[PDB]
This record gives sequence, structure tokens and C-alpha cells, in this order.
Amino acid sequence: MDDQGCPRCKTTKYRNPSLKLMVNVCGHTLCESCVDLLFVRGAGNCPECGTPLRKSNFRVQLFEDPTVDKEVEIRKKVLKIYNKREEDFPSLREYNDFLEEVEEIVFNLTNNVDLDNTKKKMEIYQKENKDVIQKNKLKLTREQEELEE
Amino acid sequence: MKLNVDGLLVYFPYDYIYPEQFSYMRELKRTLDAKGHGVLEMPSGTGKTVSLLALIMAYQRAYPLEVTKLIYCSRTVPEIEKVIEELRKLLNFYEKQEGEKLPFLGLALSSRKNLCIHPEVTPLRFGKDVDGKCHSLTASYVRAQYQHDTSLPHCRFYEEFDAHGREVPLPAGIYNLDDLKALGRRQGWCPYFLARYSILHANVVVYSYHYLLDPKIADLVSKELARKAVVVFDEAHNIDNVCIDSMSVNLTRRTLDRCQGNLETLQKTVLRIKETDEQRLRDEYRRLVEGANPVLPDEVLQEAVPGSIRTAEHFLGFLRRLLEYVKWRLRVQHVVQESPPAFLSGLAQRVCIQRKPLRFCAERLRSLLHTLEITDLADFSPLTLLANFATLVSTYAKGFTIIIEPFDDRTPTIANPILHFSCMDASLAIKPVFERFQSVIITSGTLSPLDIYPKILDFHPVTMATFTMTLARVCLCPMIIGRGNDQVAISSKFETREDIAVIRNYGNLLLEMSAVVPDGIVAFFTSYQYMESTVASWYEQGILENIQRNKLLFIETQDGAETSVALEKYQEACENGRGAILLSVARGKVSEGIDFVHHYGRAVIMFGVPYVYTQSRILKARLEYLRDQFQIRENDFLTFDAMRHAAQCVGRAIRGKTDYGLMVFADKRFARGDKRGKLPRWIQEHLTDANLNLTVDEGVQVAKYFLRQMAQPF
Ligand code: SF4
Ligand SMILES: [Zn+2]
Ligand SMILES: [Zn+2]
Repeated sequence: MDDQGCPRCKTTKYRNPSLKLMVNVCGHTLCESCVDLLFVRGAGNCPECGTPLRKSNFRVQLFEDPTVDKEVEIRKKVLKIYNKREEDFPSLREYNDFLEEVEEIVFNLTNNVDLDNTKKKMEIYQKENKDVIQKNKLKLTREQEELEE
Repeated sequence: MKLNVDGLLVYFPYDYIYPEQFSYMRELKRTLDAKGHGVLEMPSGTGKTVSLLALIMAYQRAYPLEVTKLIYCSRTVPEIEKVIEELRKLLNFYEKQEGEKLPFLGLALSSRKNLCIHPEVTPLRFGKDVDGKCHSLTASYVRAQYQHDTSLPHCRFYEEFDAHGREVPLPAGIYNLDDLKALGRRQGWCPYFLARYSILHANVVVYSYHYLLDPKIADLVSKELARKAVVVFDEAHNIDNVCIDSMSVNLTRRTLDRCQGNLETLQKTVLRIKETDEQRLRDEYRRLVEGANPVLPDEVLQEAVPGSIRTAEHFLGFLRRLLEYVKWRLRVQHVVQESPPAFLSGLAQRVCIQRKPLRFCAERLRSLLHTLEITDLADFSPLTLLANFATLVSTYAKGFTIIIEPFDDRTPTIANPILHFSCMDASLAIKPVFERFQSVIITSGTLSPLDIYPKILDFHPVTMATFTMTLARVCLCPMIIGRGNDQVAISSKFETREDIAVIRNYGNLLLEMSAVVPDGIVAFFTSYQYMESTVASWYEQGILENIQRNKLLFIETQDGAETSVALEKYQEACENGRGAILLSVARGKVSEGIDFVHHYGRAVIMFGVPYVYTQSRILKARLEYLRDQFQIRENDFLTFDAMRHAAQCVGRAIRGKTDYGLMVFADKRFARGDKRGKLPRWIQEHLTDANLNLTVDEGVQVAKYFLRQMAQPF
């Protein structure tokens, strides 16, 4: 809430900081009062960029850094892949190789074309979906619940 | 003056020793013979080091294999400088008795900022700036560039030190910091590094606590070489505060904003490097795969693998993500938040940051930072602080706590919140010292009862010995004045602080005492805000003007520059007949730093018990844990901290040479049995019940009588 104001309507922030950033595929700061301005005309179009949005492409985020918003949001989807625990990796070198590869994919998606990344993800899907992906999904809730308690 | 101690014969330079000294040496020998860590108290500030040192010298000669080296630490470098003088005097006396040189070496370490010979760093005074310059001059790139002998300033002292200092070690001698600096100039070697090399073979090595407690720097210089060394601390009553402060790291909005800008510079630096130097510097990635210092101690420290973060572009985003989480988590406006283990979970879940990759971030930053050939680390110092905090939280939180203060005290609304990571137990950071070194002797003065320290610090002392100075003349004359001329309670209670009579009584006591007390006197309050209110009340009344007429009065402020000038003027007043009344705060840096000697602080005045603002959450977390673990009552420790601190500042008047000096406690609380018990033995035992509750005017009269007896010669 320390930002000077919205690029277009920098008046609501000065009055109150209750407004929060809205994340979009544009990786593009937006504010609730300004969101209504987008709905009236275009209905899911960035004001200056004009990037189309399927249904408003809006979710609540509170990180003033635009690039990080995409990185964090992209990372959530990436976590769904290559989520196997370290114990599944016997070799010492491969422990972080997947993590290094996983982090590499994140950077490619943020800036590089995702066509190659999407194609690669399909290759892993055909193999990992059978056992490793399903196993960790079920176990995610178990570990999370125990850790919270 | 050789002393035939029961354990062995111990040489002693000075003419005579008091009976307490006999107990001191044998008590110390008992712990040394048992090879077990212990704690002891000796009143005299001077003569305690030589007595402590004297036994070690005899013990080393008797059992050289038992003890490798002596590690005698002191609180402040200005105070360690005088210590080595005592050792130098002892060595000459011992050497004179033998008649020939002996394989004994003694030196004192310190920061490059305090001692150095390089002209470029000489004008600079800030410690952080000195390291950046020295690091750049001694940087591997400069050293590698030095081989090319290209046109660029290369710090000659280190270059020739490596070729010379490595080959030839200094046989023996005593070199203070001032003397050590001169030796480097004539020999063209670093006063700092030369001392560092000498630690390999140096019978006596002395340096401040911050060179022996914080794992970032202490561990490297304090390597396992000291398998069995007699590590000793001096006046280490506030060891926990120094020990805890080493672990505690503070992250602020101003610091965070600096990190973001510094990170941007780091990002720009990488971009320049990528276009200029890629292949050669990329080799460090292979080194990272193959496998400023981390704050993790020996066992806690881990170096398995760098983790996911393996490249500058990847690692920088890692800090970017972590910085944002702290930025947002800090900007939150709410009550003070405590979340030792949950912050790691919250950070991990919020931005998908696993702890294990985050543990190596601080080490990776240094390794990555080195690859960047940066000009200096001073600019990026805040970023490392966050990195140090970043790795510390990810490492362990069992005995820690993340404290976030969206709103700071003394301010209705401030846009500069500070994220505290204050520790709660000092045993964690001091644990390696006890294990690495066979025995540690925590020698200190004005020590509140010994039994607490094993509770505060997880250790089993061999002995708990309290020593009271024994002299032909009773130098110290302590007293407590809880009742004034109005026979009204004078306790400086938080609810009673607003009382005008209590404020008036203190002015009356000081005014009356100033009349009888000769040149040189000091008054200690509880806090700066309370001090100003008391000063203002006296200023409005004629009490302050009367005090001004009786003697000059000096007040203390937060800024050191004002304190330094005022203190120098104070010392001038005592030298002349004017005399000076230096009002100070017990917990202020001035009190601990300054030492009061003959005709200086003749009548130390303790105005009210020294207590901190209980609303301070950081203290609450520390206080709460001690109640949760180690079984210490919340009030017991709080009183203990005040009693230990009240005795700390008031015990300087009796430094040594049996210079008469009285101590007056202006609070009825001290008269309570609990307060007296926590009082140091030497101060406590001299204090009697007859004078325990002296009236303000009655106390003045006895003080006048006391001066008369001390005034006459022996
Ligand atoms: S290398 Fe030695 S002489 Fe040069 S700045 Fe550093 S400490 Fe001083
Ligand atoms: Zn807007
Ligand atoms: Zn846009």
C-alpha cells in the first residue's frame, strides 16, 4: 500500500490504502475502483495495453512488484508438476536438478514463449501423472494438516 | 613476591595480596585442575586481571600440555588496551626473575577500523566502510590483478605480508594495538592479519566478545585449534545481552528499501557481467555444484548443496521473492506479531519458498557476490543483513521469535516499521564456546547471584565463588536512602514517578549531597524521559539553581558527540575545584563505557531502580521464554536485570588503589531483602542494617563523616 497510486486514477490510494493490487496475465497493477472502470468498457481489457482477458483475469494479490506477481502465480501452477519429494531421488546431484529445472521453467514462462514449455509439460504428464503426481497430491493435505497442528 | 599456592608456586609482581586474592587463585586453580567451566566474581577491577593472569602463567608453565592458549576477552577495546599493560608488566617481572627470554607471546586483536596503516582507510571511521575498502584491496581479483602488476592501487602491506608474514612468525613479545600498528609500519605488514596469524602460536590472545560469540566472525578466528584453552571473559555480567544481540537481526523499512535499490544494482551488475564476462565467471556455477560469513554455528551450519538457487538470475529472483514477502509482511498494520516457526511456514506457503534452499541463501549470496567483482560490500551491507536474517529464520526457530512492530513506540504513527528477530536465550550462541573449549571462566564484577547464570546459560559450573575485598581501610561506604526529610516513600515506581514529592526528594538529596561531596559526582536515572521530567521539575523549582550554585551540573543525551564533549568537560571540572554533577541513565551507553576513579564520581547516586519499559514486546518475548523454560519467575529475572545493572554502573567508584568512594541508592526498594540478596557480595556485606534506611539528611551527615575518616592519610 506504499505505492504512489494507480497509473491512471491515483486518487483512491491517497484517500485510503484499503485497495489491493489485482493480478492479471499482463502482470499489471490494477485497483478495485479502476477495475470497475475496466468492466464497463471492454470487460476484461487492460486500459493502456489492451491485453484481452477471458473473464477479467482478476485475483487478489498484495505484492506491489508486478513481475513477482506473475512469478508467484506461475510458480503455483508449476508446483503442481515435479512435486515429488527429495527422498524419491537417490542420487545426490539430481536432488536439486529438478528444482533447478523447475526454476528454469518458471523463468521461461514469465518471459520466454511457453509453447516449448507447454509441450515439455505434456511429456512429463504422460509419465508422472500415473504415480508420482497423484501420490503427492493426496499426501499434500496430510502433511499440511499435521504441520499446522 | 612469589606465592607458594597449594597447587604450585605462582609468581606475583606486586608487593602484597589481600586474603581474598589467596582465595581467588586457589578457587581458579580448582576449576582449572578440574578442567571444567566455572564462574566467579572478584570486586577489584584492577589487580583482578593480574591475579587471574598470574595463575595462568604459572599454570601454563606447570602444565603446558593441559592448557594450549589463554583467551582473555574484555568488553571494550579501550578497556582491553589497559589489560595488556598489566600483562606486559607481569611478563617483565616474570622475565626479570628468570633473567632470559621465554617462549611467551601476547597480543590483542581488533577490527581493521580500529587499527590499520593503509592511508585510504585511515580517514574513514565507519566500521562497515573500512571492511569494504580492505575487502576490495585484498579481493582475489585485485590479488590476481596484482600479479599482472597493472596500473591500479594495490595494498602493498598485505601483498608483502603473505610472502613474509607466512614464512616468519614473530618469536615473542607484547604488542598493544598502538604498538602493534607501529610494528606493521616498520615491517610493512598488516597489524590486523599479522595478529591473526599469530593466533596459531600465541600463549595469550585477547579480544572483545564480538570476536568470540557471533559465529559469523568468531568461529573462523576461533577455530578448533584451541582444543583445550583457558577462555576467560572479564566484567561479563551482561554477557547474555551481548551474546543475544549477536544473534538478533533487525529488518526495517529503510533497510528493506535500501535492499530493493541494492538488489536493483545487483541486477544491473549481473547484466554488465553477462555481456562482458560470462564463461570465466560461469565456472563458479560448477564450483557451486561441486561444493561476511554465515551466522550458523559449527553444528547448525550446513553446506550440503546450494539447492535450487544456482544462478544469479535464479538466485536474484529468490531474494526478490523473499524481499517482497518481508516487505508485505512488514507493511501490515496491526498489533505486534510473534511467529517464530510460523513465519517460515507462512513464507514457504505464501511465495513457495522451501526452507532448505533458503538456508544456503546467505552463503550463496557471498559466493555469488564474490563472482560479481563488486566495488565494495558497504553499499550492499543491508542486503547481506537481510540474507543473514533470511538464513537464520530458515535454519531454526526453537529458541527464537520473529517480532514485527508496524508502529514504533514513542510515536503515534511512524512510516518506518522495524521487524525484530530478537532471540530469547543466550545459551544457543554461546553453546559452541563451552563445547569447543574445555573450561571457560566467566570472571566479572558487580555480579548478581551466580546460580542464575547456569539457568540463563546452559552449563554446569564447577564452582560458585563470591569474593569480598578485604582491606585495612573500609574504602566503600554504601547506603540506601528510601526515606527523605518528609519520611515519604521515595520509590521511583511507575505509578509513583509522577509524585512531586518523590521528584523533590531526589533534588533535595542531590542538593544536600552536592554540598558535602567533593569534586566529582555522578547521578544515574532510570530512563532519559524520566530524567528530563526530573530535570524539568528541578529546573522549574529553585532546587536546580541551588545545585548549580553548589556545583556544576551536566546532563547526558542520546547522541554520543554531546556525551563525549560533556564527559570531557566533566573530567575538567573535577581537576579544577568546580566539580561536576553528571546526570546519566543507567542503561545509557555512557555509563557502561565510562569508568570512575579517584576524585571522579566520588558519590555515585542511583536514583531509583533501573527498569526498562515493560511494554517493550521484545523484552516480553525474552522474559516470557525464561519463564517458559529454565524455571525463572518473570519478576525474579526483571529484578535480577535491574540489580545486576544497578550494581554494574555503581561499582566503578572502587576501581582500585583503595581510593575512597561512597555509593548511595536513592530508593527504598533496594533496602528490601530480595534486592540486597541480588546485590554483589562486596557491596552487600559491607552494607549494614543500621544505615540501610538512612534519611536524606541523615545519609548526608554520615557521608560527611565518612569523607573525614577517608580524608586523613594511612
Ligand atoms: S590489507 Fe592490511 S593494510 Fe591494507 S587495508 Fe586491509 S588491514 Fe589495512
Ligand atoms: Zn486505477
Ligand atoms: Zn497492462
